[PDB]
Amino acid sequence: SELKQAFVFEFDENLSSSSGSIHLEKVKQNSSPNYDYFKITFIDGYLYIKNKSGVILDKYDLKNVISLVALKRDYLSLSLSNNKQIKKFKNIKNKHLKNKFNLYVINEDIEKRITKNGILEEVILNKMLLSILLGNEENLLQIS
Repeated sequence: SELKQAFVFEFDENLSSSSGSIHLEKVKQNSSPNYDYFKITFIDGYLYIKNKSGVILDKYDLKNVISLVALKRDYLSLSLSNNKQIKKFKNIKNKHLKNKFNLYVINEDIEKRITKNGILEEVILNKMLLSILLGNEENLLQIS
């Protein structure tokens, strides 16, 4: 009875952080035949914006935010996760991984639930999306 294709994410950085749960779905499209598109719907979670003092300045509810991302279909060549444990989408703080498959964000917030607050929020959501996905692309392999 669990939610299907739904996973926990954790994002930690100096000036922002986030955690919660996301639903991933493959998105049919013809604009970029060498890419797979994924829709990310936030089920639960908060986006935190912090000052340099580590003080939380703002807290944003991510619930029902819809994000759209894409990466090159070469990721399909990755070996499967070995059913090792439960798949999750976490970064490692200050570790900026190489972007092997040209993962990029098409739209970080389709209804501008958060990004209507300003440019800063846009940039932060974009960086968060890349951070929880890079290094974790094999998690996308049996996502339909």
